[PDB]
Amino acid sequence: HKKGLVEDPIYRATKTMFTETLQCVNVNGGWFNYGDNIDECYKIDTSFITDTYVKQLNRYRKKLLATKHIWFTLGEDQKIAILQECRVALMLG
Amino acid sequence: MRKFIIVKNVKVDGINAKSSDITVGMPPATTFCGLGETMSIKTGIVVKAVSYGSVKFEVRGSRFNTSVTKFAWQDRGNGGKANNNSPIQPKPLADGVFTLCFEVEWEDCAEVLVDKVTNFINTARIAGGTIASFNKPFVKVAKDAEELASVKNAMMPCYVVVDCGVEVNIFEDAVNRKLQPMVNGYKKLEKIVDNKHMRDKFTPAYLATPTYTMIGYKMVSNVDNFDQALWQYGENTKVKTIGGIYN
RNA sequence: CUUAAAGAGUCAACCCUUUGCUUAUCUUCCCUAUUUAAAUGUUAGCAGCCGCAUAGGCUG
DNA sequence: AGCAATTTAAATAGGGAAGATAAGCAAAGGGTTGACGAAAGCC
DNA sequence: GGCTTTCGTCAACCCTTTGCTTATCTTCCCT
Repeated sequence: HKKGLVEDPIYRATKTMFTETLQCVNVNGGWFNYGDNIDECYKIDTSFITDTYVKQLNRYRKKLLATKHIWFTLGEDQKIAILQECRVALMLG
Repeated sequence: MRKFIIVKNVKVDGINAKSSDITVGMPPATTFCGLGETMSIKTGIVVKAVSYGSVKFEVRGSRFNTSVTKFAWQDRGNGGKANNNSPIQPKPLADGVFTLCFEVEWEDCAEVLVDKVTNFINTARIAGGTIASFNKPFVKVAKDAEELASVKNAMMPCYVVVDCGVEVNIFEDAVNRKLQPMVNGYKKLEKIVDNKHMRDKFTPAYLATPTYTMIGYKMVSNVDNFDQALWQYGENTKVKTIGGIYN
């Protein structure tokens, strides 16, 4: 829905890599609006366990499992552009 | 790519105003460079330069004489003379509200950097003076030169120190060009052969006579280059600005 | 680990008194405020009488 | 139950008076802030 | 054998009476 926003000046000064910047993306960058009903916001039911959802999750997870070996052979520039394409397709869907 | 943390409105009182034998007033840049390396030691954040400005500063005393300190009988062996007043050695005292801006290089979040600087400043002592109060320090970064000026203008309001150099000597130009003199460092005279009465026995010690440079006070926004206000330890047993002599 | 390290300035008080800022003034002449126009917006929500009604109807 | 119109021009000038004085007293304090050197009892 | 206390030793001025700087502000433009 929206990208995380980093207010931190040292993090904005230094962070460059993919995960090394992503570890600085916290809940306070827009997601944590006011925070008084957090315990109700994290008590969760598990009614998704159905037939077609579980098989779709399994087939896509194994697809990722089989292709993630080429992901580590990518460069920083690739990872950023590929994940931008993935985010654009995800909001499209 | 530069990173700074600014502590604004550092109200400090009890400052040892005796900068040297011939300078009494604002503490020199050797004091604030010493404060910077003090945090490099206690907090571990290694500090290149410090830009310090004076919001307020009053030397205790009149316009021609400083208020001397009533000494206490603290030496050993002069009991019996303790009922009379202790003799006064000259140490002027002063109060000062300062604004400090430390060049640091940091790799963690700004909150732990602010907390480390706050925990240092709560146990620090500006020029022998107890830090009465200080605002919460804030981190600002100088990516480019416009960002350097952003950090510069974030110290408003304060009168920072810019180096204007020595032409012939200190007294002559202080009358002629009317600039202020202060300790930019020291000159080593003799090696000290007795380390028994010192802080460390292994750190090499020298008797020193303070060298002085001539400086001016300019408001931090009116300073064109912030490197001319950031004092740092130069390799001539002195301190110096990054931008050199202010023109 | 900052000319680091450290330090009680205390006390006391009669500013007094005196006073002439007076004097004389020409503001003054001058002159076009002129010309229009729907008050509309239903512009009123009444008077009796048929009734237990301050419910509901009728009469013009 | 809101509706109240538009432009146009706002005076040119001449003056802002000098002459006097602007007190003389008497006070205004010091009190502590001395480190080396040298006799001289004393562990 | 230092060591810590107290007393004696050695001096002598020409002053002057605020600024130092002087504060972090909108053009294009299209949505």
